[PDB]
Amino acid sequence: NLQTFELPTEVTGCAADISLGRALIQAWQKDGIFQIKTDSEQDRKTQEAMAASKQFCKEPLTFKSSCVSDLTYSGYVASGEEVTAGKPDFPEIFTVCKDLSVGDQRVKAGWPCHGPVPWPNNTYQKSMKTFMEELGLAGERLLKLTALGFELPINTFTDLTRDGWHHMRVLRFPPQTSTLSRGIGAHTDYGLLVIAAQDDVGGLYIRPPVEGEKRNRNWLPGESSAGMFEHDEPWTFVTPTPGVWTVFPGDILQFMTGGQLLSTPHKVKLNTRERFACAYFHEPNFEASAYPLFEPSANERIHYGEHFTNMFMRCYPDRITTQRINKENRLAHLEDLKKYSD
Ligand SMILES: [Cl-]
Ligand SMILES: [Mn+2]
Repeated sequence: NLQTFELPTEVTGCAADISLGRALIQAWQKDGIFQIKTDSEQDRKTQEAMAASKQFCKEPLTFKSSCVSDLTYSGYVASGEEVTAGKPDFPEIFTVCKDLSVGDQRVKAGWPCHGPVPWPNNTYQKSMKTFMEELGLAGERLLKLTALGFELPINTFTDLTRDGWHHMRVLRFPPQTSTLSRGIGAHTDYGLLVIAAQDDVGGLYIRPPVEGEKRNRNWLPGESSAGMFEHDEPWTFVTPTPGVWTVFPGDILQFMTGGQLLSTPHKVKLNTRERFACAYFHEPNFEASAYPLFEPSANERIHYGEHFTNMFMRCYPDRITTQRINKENRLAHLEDLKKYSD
């Protein structure tokens, strides 16, 4: 049922690229999502990442819980810590943010959220880094095609995503263990572009655009999308399919396009067995600001580093990362980094 596209290796701006980008936009506007074909290498790397994830999740909780940092939000999140619309969600998560050594100038300077990933081991590290390198190449192709499909300069989005704050959430959902099967409630993702991969089990549902339906701007206080539409059709089951990733827009793409793209609502149902998946965020630079593309007189901006830092401080208010931001007043660095820019 979902539409599938094959991306060119290089996006150059030829008229065929523009046609493809238009078709990607149309698929998002119709279905909220599409598939992209993976080649043998992309597929191999995806499967290796899922295998590493499964092995890590079998480690004892005492070890998993030690994979945390007070410099970066990368690392482990136990089941039941994340909350959607007031209700705790079920997956355990390993988050991979930009892996910066303590010698990096941003880590030395104490920028919030910047530091080395607390990897469980080097084998897991290599599997996830190799996968994320491929995901990033796809993210850049997608963003060039999306700019072209809107008749924008080809580098409109990729100028923002140079050294972007790309990150991945590596998920394990438990089997169902009672009448409850809400693995994650309905929500929209805070990022720019989401590339999702899953194993063969099944559980992701997405909501297409619906004519006449009011959608909230989830980047605004007071317009949370959490829980909305959860018990009303339409919800499309994202059938596990060999040889594809799926792609949907996040909140920052909804903001930049003024709602011509909508951030795709989605939710996860627990299956009768455990399920592994990955959600990759292809993001602006920490220092970049998103802006409305089609409303030149609009003053509103989303500063990405501020957006991310505030999101994760709210997600994980007692994590040692959040404690150190507060103890050392690391949010002051964000204020400073804006000072002499246009
Ligand atoms: Cl998922
Ligand atoms: Mn999500």
